[PDB]
Amino acid sequence: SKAKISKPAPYWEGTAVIDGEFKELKLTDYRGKYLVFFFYPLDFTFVCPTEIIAFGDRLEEFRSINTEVVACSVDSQFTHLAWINTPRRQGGLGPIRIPLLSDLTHQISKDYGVYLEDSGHTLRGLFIIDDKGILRQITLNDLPVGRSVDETLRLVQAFQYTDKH
Amino acid sequence: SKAKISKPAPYWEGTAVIDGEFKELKLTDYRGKYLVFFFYPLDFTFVCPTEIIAFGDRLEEFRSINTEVVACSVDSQFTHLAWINTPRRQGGLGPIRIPLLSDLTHQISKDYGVYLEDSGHTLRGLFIIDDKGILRQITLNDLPVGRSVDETLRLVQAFQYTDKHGEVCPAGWKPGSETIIPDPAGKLKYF
Amino acid sequence: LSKAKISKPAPYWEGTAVIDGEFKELKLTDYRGKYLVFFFYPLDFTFVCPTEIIAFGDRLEEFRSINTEVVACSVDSQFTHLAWINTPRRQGGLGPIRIPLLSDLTHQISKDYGVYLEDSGHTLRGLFIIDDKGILRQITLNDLPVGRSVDETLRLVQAFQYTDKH
Amino acid sequence: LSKAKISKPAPYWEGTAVIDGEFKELKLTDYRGKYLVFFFYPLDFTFVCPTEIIAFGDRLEEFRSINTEVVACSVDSQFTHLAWINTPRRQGGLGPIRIPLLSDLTHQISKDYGVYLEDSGHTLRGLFIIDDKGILRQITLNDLPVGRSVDETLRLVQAFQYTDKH
Amino acid sequence: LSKAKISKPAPYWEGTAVIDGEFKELKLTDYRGKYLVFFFYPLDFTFVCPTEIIAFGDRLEEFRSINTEVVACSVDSQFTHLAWINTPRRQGGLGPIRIPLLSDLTHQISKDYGVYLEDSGHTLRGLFIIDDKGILRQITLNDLPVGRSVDETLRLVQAFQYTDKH
Amino acid sequence: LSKAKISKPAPYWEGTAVIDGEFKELKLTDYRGKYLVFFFYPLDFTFVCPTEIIAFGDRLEEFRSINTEVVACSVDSQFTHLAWINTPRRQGGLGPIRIPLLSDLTHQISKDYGVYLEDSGHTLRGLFIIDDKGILRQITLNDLPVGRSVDETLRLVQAFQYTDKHGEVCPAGWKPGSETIIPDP
Amino acid sequence: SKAKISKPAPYWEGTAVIDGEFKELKLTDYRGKYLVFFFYPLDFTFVCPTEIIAFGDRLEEFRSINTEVVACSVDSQFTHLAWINTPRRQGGLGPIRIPLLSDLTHQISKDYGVYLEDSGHTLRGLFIIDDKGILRQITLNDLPVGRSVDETLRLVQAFQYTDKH
Amino acid sequence: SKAKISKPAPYWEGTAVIDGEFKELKLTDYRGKYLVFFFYPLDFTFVCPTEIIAFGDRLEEFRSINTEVVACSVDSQFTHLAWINTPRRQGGLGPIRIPLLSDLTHQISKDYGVYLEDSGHTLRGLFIIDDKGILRQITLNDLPVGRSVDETLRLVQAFQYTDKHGEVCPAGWKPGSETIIPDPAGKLKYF
Amino acid sequence: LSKAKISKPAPYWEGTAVIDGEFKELKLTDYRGKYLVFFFYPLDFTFVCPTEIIAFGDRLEEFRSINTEVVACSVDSQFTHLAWINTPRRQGGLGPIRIPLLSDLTHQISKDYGVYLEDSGHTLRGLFIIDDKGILRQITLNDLPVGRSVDETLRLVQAFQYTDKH
Amino acid sequence: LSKAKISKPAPYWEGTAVIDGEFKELKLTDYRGKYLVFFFYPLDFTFVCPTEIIAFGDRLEEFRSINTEVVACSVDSQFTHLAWINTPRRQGGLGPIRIPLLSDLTHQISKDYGVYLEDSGHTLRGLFIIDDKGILRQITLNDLPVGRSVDETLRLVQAFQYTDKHGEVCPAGWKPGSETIIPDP
Repeated sequence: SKAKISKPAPYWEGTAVIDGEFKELKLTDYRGKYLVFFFYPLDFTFVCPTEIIAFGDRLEEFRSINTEVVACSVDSQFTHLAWINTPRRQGGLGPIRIPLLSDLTHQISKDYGVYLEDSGHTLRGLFIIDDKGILRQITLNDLPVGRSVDETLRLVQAFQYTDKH
Repeated sequence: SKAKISKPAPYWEGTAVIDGEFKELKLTDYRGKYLVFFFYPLDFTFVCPTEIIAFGDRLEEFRSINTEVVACSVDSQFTHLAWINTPRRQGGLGPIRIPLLSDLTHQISKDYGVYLEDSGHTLRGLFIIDDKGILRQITLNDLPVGRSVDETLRLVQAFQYTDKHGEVCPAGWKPGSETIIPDPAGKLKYF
Repeated sequence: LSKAKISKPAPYWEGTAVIDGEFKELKLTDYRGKYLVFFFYPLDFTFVCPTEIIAFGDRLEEFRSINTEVVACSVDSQFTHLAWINTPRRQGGLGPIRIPLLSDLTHQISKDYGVYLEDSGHTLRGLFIIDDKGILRQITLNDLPVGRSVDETLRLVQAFQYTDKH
Repeated sequence: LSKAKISKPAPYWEGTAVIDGEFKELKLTDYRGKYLVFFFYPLDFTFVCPTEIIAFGDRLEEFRSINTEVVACSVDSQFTHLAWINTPRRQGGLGPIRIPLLSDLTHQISKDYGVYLEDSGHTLRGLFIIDDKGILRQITLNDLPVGRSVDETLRLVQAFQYTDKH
Repeated sequence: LSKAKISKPAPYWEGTAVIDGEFKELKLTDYRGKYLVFFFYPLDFTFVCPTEIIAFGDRLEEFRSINTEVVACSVDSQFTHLAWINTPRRQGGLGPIRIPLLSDLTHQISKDYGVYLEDSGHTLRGLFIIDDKGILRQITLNDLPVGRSVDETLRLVQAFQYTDKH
Repeated sequence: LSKAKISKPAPYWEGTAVIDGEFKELKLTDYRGKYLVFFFYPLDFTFVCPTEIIAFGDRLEEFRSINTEVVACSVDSQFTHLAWINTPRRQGGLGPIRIPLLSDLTHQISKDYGVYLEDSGHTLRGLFIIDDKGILRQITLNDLPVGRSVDETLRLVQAFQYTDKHGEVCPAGWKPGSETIIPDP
Repeated sequence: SKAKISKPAPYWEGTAVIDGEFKELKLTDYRGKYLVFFFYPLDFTFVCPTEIIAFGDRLEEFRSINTEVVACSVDSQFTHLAWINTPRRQGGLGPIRIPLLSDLTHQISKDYGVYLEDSGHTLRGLFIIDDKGILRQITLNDLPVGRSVDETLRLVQAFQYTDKH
Repeated sequence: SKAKISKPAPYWEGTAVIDGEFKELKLTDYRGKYLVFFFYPLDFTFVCPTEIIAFGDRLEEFRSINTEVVACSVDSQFTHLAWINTPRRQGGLGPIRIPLLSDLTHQISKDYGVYLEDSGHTLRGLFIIDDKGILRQITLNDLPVGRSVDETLRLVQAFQYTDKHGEVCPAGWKPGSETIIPDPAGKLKYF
Repeated sequence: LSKAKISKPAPYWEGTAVIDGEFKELKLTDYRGKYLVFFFYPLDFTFVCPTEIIAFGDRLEEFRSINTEVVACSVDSQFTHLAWINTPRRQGGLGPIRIPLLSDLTHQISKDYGVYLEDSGHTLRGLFIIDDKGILRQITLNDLPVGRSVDETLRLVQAFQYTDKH
Repeated sequence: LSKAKISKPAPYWEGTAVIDGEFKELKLTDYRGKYLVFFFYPLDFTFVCPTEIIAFGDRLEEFRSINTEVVACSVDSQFTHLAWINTPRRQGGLGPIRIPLLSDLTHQISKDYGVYLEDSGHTLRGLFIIDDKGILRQITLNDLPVGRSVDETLRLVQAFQYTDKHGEVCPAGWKPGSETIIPDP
């Protein structure tokens, strides 16, 4: 893993589905803003949808504090798009306001230390990157357990508070 | 760093201050129970010990769910005891129910990947270890920002739940929330 | 590095496949005693219609009548495979299909067969004819834009079985 | 080790070929600007009739009409190649032939293309489709007993040229 | 390993020290032009350690009047050093002290002076006498149970200054 | 490297010493059961008076009365040691002496104790205190110009023996009869 | 090269054309007899035929002194057979009484130090192996120049003479 | 061993006895001419020096074709001179026209791959080197068996022929014999 | 490198020597129970070499009468040694001699005794005195232009036998 | 390894010697332009009389009359050398001596000349003859019990100087005036 707290967050780049289109997306696109960068195991599964939806549905609570959110898994951009176009009824994402980054090669997952060699996908990893691109926080969950939008919010606010004061 | 989620937590042992006394403490002493194992940077700094006290005050909430808590820093056991014997009034800890593990050699810190080579102490790292001694959760904070007892409680409850019923826990899940059946078909009963 | 060598035993593989809507464990050795056509395709859910997977599934009986099974594989998860199968052909989906779809999430199978694209994170179009003793007899590698011929695969299989016999 | 990788430049080769009864130097680069079907066969003067070399030579115009050349290669010397060509088809010879026969005496070409059999000292049946920019587009490797199809090679070439264009 | 060698420049150090109740950055080079008695002790809130530090502190003028300073050091943080100083001698604290207490939290300085105990995570009782030119002249290492002597130290400093001169 | 590490077994040595004017084989292990003050000095026969060897020799009974022996060592041969001892103190010689003079001709002992000066071919002034169990307790290294103190050496031996016996640790300057501390909070 | 005078001749084995048939042939098949073992560049060439024919046509002069002769090149056994079935008129060998060993893999040529890396075939190399399998003589010619049956005969006779006396 | 057919012959230099005198001799001294360079095992043995004498007696046959001859062994130049000064009657060489190169260091022998590590001298090795200093022919004999001047003459003539006319020489070829045109077509005019 | 070390067993040697006109195999161990003066000289048919060998040969009884033998050695073959012996002293030969002349054609012995000159292909003038127990006691190495002395050698042998005894 | 190789430059050395009772820095290069007899002996102050150092000292003028100097060396310190020289021959001492006694305290010189005995910490008896150009011409190594000969040393120096001058080589036993050989057939 290249991910070290208080060091620049490992650079990434790749294709994301953004508002239903394929776009190239870079970590550096987010300079000036805080970024919640998180990995989830696999599209068309179970815990991964709920926590992606929670974040998307509450996106304004981040954007209103100069914070953006990006989600990532090892699935392809085509699978991401198919998942978005799958209605929440059938366990899809439905439309989403958060970019879904594809880590097909696994390079990004490995740089961030969240790749599972034995499974071929990531664990539940979340990274808080500040506006200068420095990594400030790392949350790694074993697969069965989702993350909390409220705890994330609290942490972003705390770093912004201690940044200032 | 030997700490890997879903592998056995890196073994450790050392001197801890427990109820005012020096006691030898081992990771294996906690087999059978969940363990919240966390590091904080330094004794005796100018910031009020809000997090260690918060875990100390709410310790019964963890014990009611088969969970113990252990705190650790690179300070000596002697410094730990001195800090405890210092009134909260003056930045001390005052009495405390949670053992304070000493990591003078830095070995434990390095094994958990929380040691800061440039500073000579740890960042704020917390680890949730299950009753079979498997590591389930890693939270690493930059120095300025403290940890939440509630969030820690939520995570411990969620792991114990999914241990038991297998069903997986959605984002935000607290006790009493809807869970998911980990099946492409069974998942519909939730979505 | 690639372990696939003609007239040597085909590189062993195992993983999760989707067979008739369900997740099943599948191994190379499950096909001992039969010829196996083992082929890789890049990705589920792309905008190019699944002509070849369907062509094979539609003509599967021409294979089973000559003691030959067919298996398809990509780097997609078994969950994606299922979702694709459960998407109507109308919308680029696969629809029901009679061929197992094997998941190579870890990329280990793709690497062993030398079909993995390090730069792209999926495979090219590789097809392998494995005999009933588990020996690799044929290797066909296509650059992405160009599909494979069921008729050619049939001809090759029949040919190998003929020269096996006479 | 093999240097042949799809969507990379085909491994460079050079040597002596027999072209229309004569010895000529020949290089991969001589075919820049054209598609090239480059194929290996085991050995001259064996007791199995030269069905495939002849099939290609007989249908060579179907290739030249789509900007495609054909080259055949084995580990035999150019002298053996010539002697084979100068042997009547009646007696297993090749007879006159319109395809260059390239000699790979040093085995270096066979190794670079990953078709050499260390144990046997000749190659298997390998065929390679190289595009007009010298990029490798297709790899077909057959175990010895089974030949190649001119129709399939045509279909593949046309297909690559189509997707090049559209 | 230890960089501390008699008759060679003393291993450079720098770090945070508590000086008259405040955190100051302190370097070995701040002592050029003066003799320096630089000594390590194990841990704050321990037993011999206070008594040795108190003795050197209380008799500091006997050093300063021969152009000699004194610095003490342990692996304790500067926050622990300051808390110890603000502990009344009654309760085993240092009480106010005139000698800087250097912090070696990273262990780098202890290791450079060869006094660190890998097994225990703190130093033994090492004392070093460094001349005004920055040259190490004397090394004294005691096992933990036994304290050093101000009188012996004074005698040594005087002996060196005398032989320097005559 | 130097093998001398405090609270580890002192590096084994053996060699020929001059003892009461005779050549004797001497081993570090010969001193088990007693404390040993083992010290190096540079060279026999220089133009600086042998103040420190004589001082230890003259006061040997204070060491012996506390179960403690003394051995001196330099890189000189045993023949040079003997010649020096047979030279009258009047003429810089040692005169008779009660302390063994161990010869370290091969330089191995000096190297093992990390007192050897590679550029000079002799040792600096090093003194080592070894307990009854063969464990190194104390290392004193002096640059060449400055000698050692019998009183300080006596105090250290007494202190280590006191702490061996009572555990209680010895404060700065502690001498026999002074206040000690129970290593307990 | 493994070929050293007064050491056992490097072991070889391979397929030869013997009286128009393919046979497996081993160096050890010749124990009890002297062996003239020689390499020539390529079938369907120029100097190689004449010196093979000279040896074959004078084979009795070797067999009458307990000596056998084997020829070798990198050509395949199929090319050897085609060459034999090519009439001397057209530069073939015509029928031949000497085995033609195939060194398709080049292992034999390399063991004997006669392989030409740059050309893919051997130079003109001749080895005299005694009846105990010890190498006694080595003759290496650059490609333009044939060997002499008379000189070979003289050498075999000399070794047999000095063996005895 | 650095001797490879169709590569430049391994360079050498040393002291040779030439017409009773000690002379420094170099391989490069023979550029422009063919060189027959041969090794024999030892001076002064109980076997009559039939081969060195045979080359000495027939030396004019080589010089008439732009070819020199040099013999070499591991013996010193002093032993070489002594051997020459010994009457053929008594196993000596008696006077001789061919230089005798000394290889005391064994370097030259090792470079030509003729040195016998177990014996400390060479086997019987002969080397034919052309006028451009390229090695054309290597003949290695076990100790018991001598070399033929006629065969050496034949080989030198054949190389000079094929150098000149390119046409290749068939087995047994002596001057005046049929040669072959090195072409799949031109070869018929011979066969 | 040289294995010859004073007070250690002399490096074992063996080889062919000319002894009274005949070739005999000779080993260092053939001399156990006696002192051995073992010396090297450069080359047969040279200059100082004969004179030194002649002197030791002519005065051999002075060695044998103190239970000491003498062996000489050069890199010359045994055939050269014998031819040299059969050369009249007039013509610079040795003439008949009573000392074995060991041959070191392979250079192995010279190298073991550290007397070989890589540059020249022969030895310098090295002399070794070996006791009756096979222990090397003395080494004398001279540059080529200067010969050894029988008297000095005798004196040394006598000195060693005397100190051995008393 | 030993760096002493015949017909190669003698291994450079420098150090402190006692010369006419004074400490002087001495370098091998100080002897360029003259032959040098450089020899090692084991130890100062033993119970075997200094026969060979005295013999060389007593006969020094025979060396000096042929452009040849002599230096003796042991691993002893220069202070020990001085004490030994100041000890009367009566008492095993050296008494005054005309030959420099070079000190090899660090053992480097002894090691460079391959005369050092690792197990003993001193040298065997080695003698080296170095010409005016710094080239080593002769090596004589004796086991400890047996001393060296001034006459033999004189003969070797004379021989090397003769051959230097006339080329003609010197036969066995050659002394000044004896028959020599023109190195020509």
